Amino acid sequence: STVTLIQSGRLVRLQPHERPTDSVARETRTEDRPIVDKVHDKLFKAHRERFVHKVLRSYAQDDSGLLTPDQLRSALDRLHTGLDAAEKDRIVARVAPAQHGKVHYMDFIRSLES
Amino acid sequence: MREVISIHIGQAGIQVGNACWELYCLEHGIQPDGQMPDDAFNTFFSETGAGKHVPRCIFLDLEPTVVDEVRTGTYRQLFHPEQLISGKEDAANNFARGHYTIGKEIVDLALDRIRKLADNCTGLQGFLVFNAVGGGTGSGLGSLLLERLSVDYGKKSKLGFTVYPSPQVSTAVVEPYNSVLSTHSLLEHTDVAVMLDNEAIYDICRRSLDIERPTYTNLNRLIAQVISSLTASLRFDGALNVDITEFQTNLVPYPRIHFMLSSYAPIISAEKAYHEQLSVAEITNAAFEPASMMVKCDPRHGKYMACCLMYRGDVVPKDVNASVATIKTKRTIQFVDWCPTGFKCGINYQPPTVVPGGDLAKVQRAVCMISNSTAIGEIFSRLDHKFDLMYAKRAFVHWYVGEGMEEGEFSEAREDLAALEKDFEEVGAE
Amino acid sequence: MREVISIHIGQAGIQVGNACWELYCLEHGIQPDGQMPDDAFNTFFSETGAGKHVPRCIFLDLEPTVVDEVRTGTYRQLFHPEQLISGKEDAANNFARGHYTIGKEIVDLALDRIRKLADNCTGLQGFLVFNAVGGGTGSGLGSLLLERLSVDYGKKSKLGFTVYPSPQVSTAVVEPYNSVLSTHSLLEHTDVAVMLDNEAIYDICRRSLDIERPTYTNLNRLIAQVISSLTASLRFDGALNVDITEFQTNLVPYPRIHFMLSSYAPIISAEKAYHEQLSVAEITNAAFEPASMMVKCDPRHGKYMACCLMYRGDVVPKDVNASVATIKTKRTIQFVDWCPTGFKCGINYQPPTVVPGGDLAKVQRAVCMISNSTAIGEIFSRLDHKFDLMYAKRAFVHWYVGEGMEEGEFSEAREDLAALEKDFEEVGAE
Amino acid sequence: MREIVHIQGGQCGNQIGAKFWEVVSDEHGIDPTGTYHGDSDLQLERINVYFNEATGGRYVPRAILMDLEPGTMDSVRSGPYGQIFRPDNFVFGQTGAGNNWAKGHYTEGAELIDSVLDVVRKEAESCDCLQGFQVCHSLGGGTGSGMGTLLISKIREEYPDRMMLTFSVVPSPKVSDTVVEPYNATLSVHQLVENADECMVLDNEALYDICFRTLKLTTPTFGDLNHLISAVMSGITCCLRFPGQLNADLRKLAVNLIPFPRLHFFMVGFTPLTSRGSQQYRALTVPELTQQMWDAKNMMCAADPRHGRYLTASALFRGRMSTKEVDEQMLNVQNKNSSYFVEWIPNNVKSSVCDIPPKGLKMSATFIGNSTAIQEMFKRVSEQFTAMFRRKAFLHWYTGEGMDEMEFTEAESNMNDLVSEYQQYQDASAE
Amino acid sequence: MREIVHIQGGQCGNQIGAKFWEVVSDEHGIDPTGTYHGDSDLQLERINVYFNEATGGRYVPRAILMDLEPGTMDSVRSGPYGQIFRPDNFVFGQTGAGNNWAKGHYTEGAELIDSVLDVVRKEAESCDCLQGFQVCHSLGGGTGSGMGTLLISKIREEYPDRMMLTFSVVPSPKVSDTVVEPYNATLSVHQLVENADECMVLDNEALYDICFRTLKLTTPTFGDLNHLISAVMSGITCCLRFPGQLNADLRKLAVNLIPFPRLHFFMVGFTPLTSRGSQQYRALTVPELTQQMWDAKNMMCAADPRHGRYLTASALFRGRMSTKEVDEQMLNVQNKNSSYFVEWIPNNVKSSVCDIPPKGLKMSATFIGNSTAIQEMFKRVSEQFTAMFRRKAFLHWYTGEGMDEMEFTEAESNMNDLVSEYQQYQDASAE
Ligand SMILES: Nc1nc2c(ncn2[C@@H]2O[C@H](COP(=O)(O)OP(=O)(O)OP(=O)(O)O)[C@@H](O)[C@H]2O)c(=O)[nH]1
Ligand SMILES: Nc1nc2c(ncn2[C@@H]2O[C@H](COP(=O)(O)OP(=O)(O)OP(=O)(O)O)[C@@H](O)[C@H]2O)c(=O)[nH]1
Ligand SMILES: Nc1nc2c(ncn2[C@@H]2O[C@H](COP(=O)(O)OP(=O)(O)O)[C@@H](O)[C@H]2O)c(=O)[nH]1
Ligand SMILES: Nc1nc2c(ncn2[C@@H]2O[C@H](COP(=O)(O)OP(=O)(O)O)[C@@H](O)[C@H]2O)c(=O)[nH]1
Repeated sequence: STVTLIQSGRLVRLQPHERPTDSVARETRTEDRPIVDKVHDKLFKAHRERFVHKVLRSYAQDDSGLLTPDQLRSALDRLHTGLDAAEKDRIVARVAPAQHGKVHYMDFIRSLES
Repeated sequence: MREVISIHIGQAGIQVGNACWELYCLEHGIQPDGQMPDDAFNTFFSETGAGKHVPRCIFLDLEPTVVDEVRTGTYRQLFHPEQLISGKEDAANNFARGHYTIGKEIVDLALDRIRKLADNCTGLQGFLVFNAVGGGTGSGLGSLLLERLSVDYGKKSKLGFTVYPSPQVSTAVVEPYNSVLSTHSLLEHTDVAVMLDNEAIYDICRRSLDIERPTYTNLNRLIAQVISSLTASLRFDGALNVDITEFQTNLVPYPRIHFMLSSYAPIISAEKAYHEQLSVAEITNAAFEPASMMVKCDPRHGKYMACCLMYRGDVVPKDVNASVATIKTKRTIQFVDWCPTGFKCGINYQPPTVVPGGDLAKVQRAVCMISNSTAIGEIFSRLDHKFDLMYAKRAFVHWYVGEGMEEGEFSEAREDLAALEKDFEEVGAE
Repeated sequence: MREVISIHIGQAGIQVGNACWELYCLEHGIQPDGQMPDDAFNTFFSETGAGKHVPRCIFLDLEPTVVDEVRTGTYRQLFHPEQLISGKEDAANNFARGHYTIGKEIVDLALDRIRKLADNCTGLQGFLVFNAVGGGTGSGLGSLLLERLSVDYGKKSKLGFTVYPSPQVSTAVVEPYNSVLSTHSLLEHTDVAVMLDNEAIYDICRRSLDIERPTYTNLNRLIAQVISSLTASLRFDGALNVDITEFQTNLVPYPRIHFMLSSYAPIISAEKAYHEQLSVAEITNAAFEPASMMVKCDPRHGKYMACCLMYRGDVVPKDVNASVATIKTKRTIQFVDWCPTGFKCGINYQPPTVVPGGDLAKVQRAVCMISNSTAIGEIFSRLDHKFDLMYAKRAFVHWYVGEGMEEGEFSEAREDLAALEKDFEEVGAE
Repeated sequence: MREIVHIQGGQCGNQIGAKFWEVVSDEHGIDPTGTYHGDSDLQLERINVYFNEATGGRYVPRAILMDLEPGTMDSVRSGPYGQIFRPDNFVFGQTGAGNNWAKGHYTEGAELIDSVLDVVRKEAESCDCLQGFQVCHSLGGGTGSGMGTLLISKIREEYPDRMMLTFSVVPSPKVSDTVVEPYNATLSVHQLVENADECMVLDNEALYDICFRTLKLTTPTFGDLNHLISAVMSGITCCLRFPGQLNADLRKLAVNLIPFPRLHFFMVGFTPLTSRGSQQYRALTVPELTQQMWDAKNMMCAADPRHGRYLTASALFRGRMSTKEVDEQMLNVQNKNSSYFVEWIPNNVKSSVCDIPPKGLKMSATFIGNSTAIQEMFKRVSEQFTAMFRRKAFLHWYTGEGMDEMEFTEAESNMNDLVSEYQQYQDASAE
Repeated sequence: MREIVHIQGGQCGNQIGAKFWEVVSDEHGIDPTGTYHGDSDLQLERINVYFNEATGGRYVPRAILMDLEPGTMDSVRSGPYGQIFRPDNFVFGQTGAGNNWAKGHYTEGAELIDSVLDVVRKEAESCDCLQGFQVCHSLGGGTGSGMGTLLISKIREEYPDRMMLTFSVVPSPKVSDTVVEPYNATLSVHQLVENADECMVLDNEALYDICFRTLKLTTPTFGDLNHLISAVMSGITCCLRFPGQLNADLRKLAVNLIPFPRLHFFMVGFTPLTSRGSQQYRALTVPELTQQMWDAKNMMCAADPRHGRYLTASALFRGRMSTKEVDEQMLNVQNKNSSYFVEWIPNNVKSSVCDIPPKGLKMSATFIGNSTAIQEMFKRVSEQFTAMFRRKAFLHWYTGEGMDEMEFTEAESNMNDLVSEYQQYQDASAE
C-alpha cells in the first residue's frame, strides 16, 4: 500500500511505513487531500449551505450548536459524503471538542469551508 | 471474452475516465488497491495470478498534470503505470500541435500499449475512446490515434464519446477551430460517435439534481453512468441482450450518419428519491424529454432516425413494449418516414450501482437512450459559423500553421462539415 | 375503480381539503405515512407497488404559504410532491389576477397533473372541486380550471363545493365583486354546486356544538364530514346506494338550477351525546330544521324542489320512509307543485367516523340532506345589491381593470346573477 | 419567498428603519452578528423575505440606507444592530441637505441617486420573487423627503407592477421642528400621490399623545416612537413571514383598502398598547383589542377618525384566535359606528389573521384605516403652506436649486385635489 | 516538469524579480536559506518549474539577475531573500547605463551580453523540458530596457519555439520619471513586437491608483507595487505548478489570447484586492471576483478597457470552485458588455481553473486582457517620442553610442503600425 509522492516532477512512491499517518485528515498531505476535497465539494458545492446548516442544527437539541463527534459522523452520513468509517472519523477529528463534544456546526463548517 | 479496450485522451477524457473506473470498481466490487475480496469483470478488467485486477484502459495525455493526479490519487495501485502515458509539453489547445509535432511519439507509444492490451483479450468488442473535441490534445492526438487504429486494427468498432463545445458557453477560444478539425478527422474513423455538451449536462444537474454549483466531477459521474448503462449488457445477463456490434447495426442508418444523442434517466438526488413511482413508462418519457438530452440540441427541430434504449434493473418486456408504444403514439416525437420501427430495446437485470458521495440516488430502474436523429445537424451548424466567423479573419491561423498545417486543412475540414450538414438535411427530408 | 378526483383551490379550498383528507385517511385506515396496516380506498387513493396509498388530489394555489403548511405538516409523506402545486404571487383578492394574468401557467400545470391522475383511474365518477367564492384564487383560478375541465373532460360530473360570502359578516371588501364574477363563471361549468356560508356554519357550531369561539378548523371539519357523507355510497356498500351520476338526475331539474343547500345531522358534542335518542325521525326533522342549513337562507321563504338524503349507519328503510312521510305531512315543509315526489333517499351501512380531537360525537346514525330549493335565490339577491352598490361608484374597479378585465365583464356578471334571480323566481312560481 | 426591499431615507427614516430591523431580527431570532439564535423552525422558514444568507450562516438585511450627511448612518452603524447591514448598502453624500427638498431632490440627490438605484437594482435582481419596496422616511425634511420622492419615482419607473409601500412621518400639527416643514411636505405629497401605491401617514405629536395616554411614559425619546412605528411595520407584513389562518399579502391589503388609486393614504395603529402599570389590570381579549383598535387615540395619525368617514379599514391580527370572534367583533363595530363608515361600501372591514404573534405578546393586532379624516391634516398643511407662500418666505433657496416656482403651485393644487376627493367621498350618498 | 527561466533586468526589473521570488518562495514554503519548510506535498509537487535542488534540501531559483551597476543587486542580496539566488547568476557591469537605451543595448550591453547568454544557456540546459523564459524589466530605463531587449533577441535566436514572456513596466502616462522615457520605450517596443511572444504592460501610476483606491493605502512604496506585480506573475503560472480542474499553461494562454502574432500586448489584473477595512465585509464569491476582474480600475495598465474593445481575455482562477459558476459568470459578462468585446470572435474568454488558491485566499483570479485600449498607451508614448525627435532633444546621447538616427524612425514606424493594427481590429466588423 505505497503512496506515490511527486517531488519536483518525479514519482517518489514512498513506502507507507515512512508516512506518520497523523489520522487527522489534513488537506496539506496529498494522501488525505482528495478526502477533504470530496467533503468540501459535497458540503458546499453540491449541498446548499442552508440545507447543511439545517441538518447540523437538527442534531443539536440544545440549539446552541454543540454537537458530539458521533453526532457529526451521523450528520456526515446523512449528508451523503460517501466516506468510509475511518475517513469520517478523520474528518470529525479535524475539529477537537472543547469540553465534551462541544464543537458546534459553525466551527465544523469553518474548518471544512476553506 | 467480451473485452472492451478503454482509451482516455486529454484532460476531459482522463477526468471522465476517473469517474468511469470508479463506477466500474464499485459495480464489480473491485477495491481501489486492485483486487476484490462470475467473470463479469472480464469486459473491463484482466485478472492476474495474484488475484489482482488491472483495467484494460489507456490514459493518454501530452500534459503530465492530469495523469499524475491519477498516479497520486486513490487509484494509484489500480491502473498500470505504463498504461498511464504522459507527455512533456501540452498541446496548448492547438490541433496542429497535438496532431503533427508533439503527438507523434506519444501516439506511437499509445499504439504499442494498445497492441499489448489487445493481445491480452480473447475477444474484442471494440474501443471506447473518451476525448474532448475542442482541445489540442483531445482533438489532435485523439484524431491521430483514431486514424492509426483504423489503419491497423481495421473493423474493430470504435465508439467515440466526444465532448463538443457548448452553443454559447465555452472555456476556450480556438475551440471552434480544433473542434471542426477533429470533426473532419473522426467523421471517417469512429464507428459510433456520442455527442456530449457541458452546457446540457450543467442544465441536467441544475434542474434534476438541484445542484446550483455543478462541477466537472458531477458531469463525469453522469457520463460514467451513461457508459456503464451502455456496457451493462456485455457484463451482466438479462433479457434482450445488446452487443457492441449490435449498437451500430441497429443505430447507424448510413456510414456517415453515426452521431448520437444520449440521455439517462432518472436523474434524481437522494432527497427527492422514493417520492414518485419511477415506473418504466415514466422513466422512458423522462429519457425522451428534450431537457434530459446530454446535448444542447432540441430534438423537436429534427426527426429521430433510430433509438436504442438500455433498461437496467427490474424491467420487463411488457413494460418496455408498452412504453415504446406510448412513445411512438406521442405526437411530439417524430420519426423519419423510412424507419418505421426505429427502436432497439435491450434490458439488463443489474440495477445501476450508486457511487457513494455522488448525487444520484439508488433507483431500481434506469433507461439510457441513445438516439440517431437529424436534429444533431443543429450543433454542427452552430460550430460551422463559430469556426468561420474567426476563419474569415484567419484569427489564430498562424498558431495552427506553425506546427505544420496549411490553409488547405482548414478548408477541407470546413467543407467536410458542410457536406455533413447537407447529408443530415438529405436523410432527414423525405 | 369508482375514482373521484379531488381538487382544492385557494386558501379555503386547501384548508377544507386538509380536514377532508384527514377524514378520508381516518375512514380508510390509511396512516399519515402513506400506507395502512376491500379496495374501498380506490375512490380517493391509488395504491402503489410498495403499498403506499397516495390520494388522487390536487392542491392548487398561487400563494406558497398554505401549500407549504401541507408540505411541512403531518401529511408530508402522503401527498405527492408534484401534486402540491404552489404559485409565486397571491391573487390578492383579485379575480382578474387569479383568472387572467397569474393563473394561466398554474392552470396549465394543473391540467397536466389532472391528466396524469385521471390516467391512473380505470373509471372516473367525477371531480370534487373545493374552492372559495369570494377570493381571487378561489374565484378566478377556480373558474378558469372549471372551464378547462368542462371543455376537455366534458361529461364527467363536477361537484363544486363553493363557499359564498355570508349576508352580513365578511372578511373581504371586494368579496361581492369576485363572488359575482365567479358565480357568473360557475353557473355554466359545474354540474352540482353545493352552497356553503361561514356565518351559517358558525351559528351551527355556536348552538349545536356549543362552541362559543368557532374557528376555521371546526368549519372545515364539518364540511369534510358533509362531503364524506356524500361519498360514503361510493366507498362503502349499503341499501339504496346513490351514485355521483345519480345526484344530478335526482336533484337537478334544469341545467342552470343546480345550487344546493347542504345540512348535516346530528351536530352534537360528546357531552350532549348519548343523552337523546337521536332516532331516524328526530335526526330527519333536525336536518329539515331551518337552523341546520349550512347557508344563511331560510327555507321557509322558498319551497323545496328536491331533497336527497344520505343516511349513514344503522338506518332502516321503513324508518327513513316514516320520517320522510312525516316530513311531507308537515305543514312547514313546502314542496313545489310540479315535483310531487321530490325525495331521493339513499342509505349506507357505514356510520360516520369521528376525527380525534374534534367536537363531533360518535353517532351511530347520520343524515346529509342536500336540497335544491327555490329559497336559495335570496343569497344571490343579497349579493346582487352588495355588488351594484359599489359598482355605482366603481370602487376597486381599477384593481380589476389593471389585470386585463373590462367594464363589460362586470356588467355581464351582474346581468347573469340577475338572470339567476329571475330563474329562481320562475322555478318558485306556478 | 416574496421579497421586500427596504429603504431608509433621511435621519428620521434611517433611525426608524434601524429600529425596524432590530425588531425584525428580534422576531426572527437573529443576533446582531447575523447568526440565527431563534430556536424555532418557523422563524427560518421565511427569513428570505427580509434577509439574504451570506457566505457563512450570517443573514444580511435587504436594506438600503440613504443619506447626504454621514453622521446619521455613522450613528446607525455604531448602534446595536448596525453591523448586520451590508456596507455596500450605505450610500451617503458629504454635505447634508439643509432641510431643503429642492437640495435633496434636484441638486445633491441627483448625483447620489445613481448609486442608490444601482444598489436597489442589485438587491432586487437577487430576489427570486419581489413583492415590492418599502421606503421609511419623514415628510418635512430636506434629504429625507427629497431623496425619498426621487427614489420612489425612479423605482416606480423601473418596476411599475411591483408594490410600493411608504412610511412617511408627516410634520406634526401643533409643534413643528423646522421652519420649512409645510414647504417640504407640500412638495413631497405631490410625488407620493402619483408614485407610491400604498402610504402610511405618521405624526410625531400623535405618537407622543398615544405614548402618554396609553403607554403613560414619562420621558419618551425618539426611540420609543421609532419602536412603535417598527411594531406597526412588522405587523403589516407578518402574514408574508408566518403562516396564517387567513393570510393577506401587501397587494391583497392594497386591493381591499384602496377604493380609488389616489386615495391611498392610511392611518395605522398597533394593539395592544398598554401601560406598564395596567399590564395585569388589562385582560387580553379580542373584544378588548378591537375596542382599543377603534379608539381615536390609538391612531398614530393626528387626524381623528371621528370627524371623517372610514372608507376602508384592514385589521391584521396575530395569534391563536377564533375567526368567528374577529369577524363578529368587527361587524359589530361597523354596525355600532355605521354613521362613521361609508354607506356605499357594504363591508368596510378587511380582517386577516396570522398564526404567529409578536414575542412577549400572546396576541396582537395592527390597524390600517383609510378614512376621510386625513383631509383635515392635508388641509392644515395647506393652511401653513399658503401662509408662507403668499409672501414667498424662505422660497429663494428652492428657487435657486433649479426648481421652478410653478412647481409649488402644482404641488399645492394636487394636494388640494386630494383633499377634495376625501371630502366628496366623505359626503357621497348611495344611489 | 515544464521549467521557466526567470530573468530580471535593470533596477526596476531586479526589484520586481526579488519581490516575485520572495512571493514564490513563500507560496512553495521556501525559507530565505533555501530549505523547504511548508509541511504540504503540494508545494513540492512542481517546485522544479522555478527551482533546482542543491546538494541538501536547498532549492535555488532558476533566476538570472542583470545589471550594469552593482548597487541594485547589492540591495537585492541585502534583502530578506537575497541569499536564495545562486551567486553565479548575478551578472553585473561596472558603469551603469545612464538611462541610455543605446548604452544598454550597443556599447555597454555588448560586453555583458556574452556572460548573460552563458548564464541563460547554463540554466536552460539543466531544464528537463523548457516552457520558456520570463523577463521582468522596465521600459524607459537604460540598462533595463536595452539589455532586456538585447537578451530577448538573443534568446529568441537561440530558442525560437520556446515561449517568451515579458513583464514590461511601461512609463506612466501622467507623470514621467525620466526624460528619455519616450525614447527608451519607443526603441524597446520595436524589439518586443518582433521578439517577445507574450507581453504584459504595467504602469506605475495605474498601480498607484489601484493600491490607493482598492487597497486604500496612503503611502505606498515601490514594495507594494512590486507586491502586486509579483502576485500577477505568480498567478499567471500557478496552473503549471498546481493541479487544476481545467489547467492551462503559458502556451495555451498565448494561443487563446493572441489572434495575430503582432497583437501580443496584454493588460493584467489580479483579484481579489481588498482593503484591510473591508476584508471581513467582502464576500468571496465567483460573481464578486468576476465583477472585480472586469472593473477598469483593476487593470494595472494605464489604458482603460472601455475606450478599446477586448480582442481576447484569459481568466486564470484559483480555488475549489464551480466550473459552471465560472463559465456562466464570464458568459454573462460577455453578453452584458458585448459592445466592449470584438464581434468576429464568438467567445472572447479563456477560462482556466486551478484547484489550489493562493495562501490565505479561499479564491482568487488573475485576468489577462488583450484589448485595443493599449493603442492609446502606444499613441501617447509616440506623441512624446515625436515631440522630442522633431527637435532631436537628448538625441546626441544615443547618437554618440553608435546608433543611427534611422533606427529611431524605424522603431516609431513599427510602433505606429502596431497602433494601426490595434485600431483596425478594434473597428473591424465581421463579414
Ligand atoms: N464534460 C467535461 N468536459 C471537460 C472536462 N474537463 C475538461 N473538459 C473539456 O475539455 C476541453 C480541454 O481538454 P484538453 O484538450 O484535454 O485540455 P489539456 O489536457 O490541457 O490539453 P490541450 O487543451 O489540448 O492543451 C475543455 O474545453 C473542456 O470543455 C470534464 O471534466 N468534463
Ligand atoms: N369555511 C372556510 N372558509 C375559509 C377558510 N379560509 C378562508 N376562507 C374563505 O375564503 C375566502 C378567500 O379564499 P382564498 O381565495 O382562497 O384566499 P387566498 O388563498 O389568499 O387567495 P386570494 O384571496 O384570491 O388571494 C375568504 O373570504 C374566507 O371567507 C376556512 O378555513 N374555512
Ligand atoms: N420618530 C422620529 N422622528 C424623528 C427622528 N429624528 C427626527 N425626526 C423628525 O423627522 C422630521 C424630519 O426630519 P428629517 O427629514 O429626518 O431631516 P433631514 O434628514 O435633514 O431631511 C423632523 O421634524 C423630526 O422632528 C427620530 O429619531 N424618530
Ligand atoms: N514597480 C517598480 N518600478 C520601478 C522600481 N524602480 C524603478 N521603477 C521604474 O522603472 C522605470 C525605469 O527605471 P529602471 O529601468 O529601473 O532604470 P535602469 O535600471 O537604469 O534601467 C522608472 O521610470 C521607475 O519609475 C521598483 O522598485 N518597482
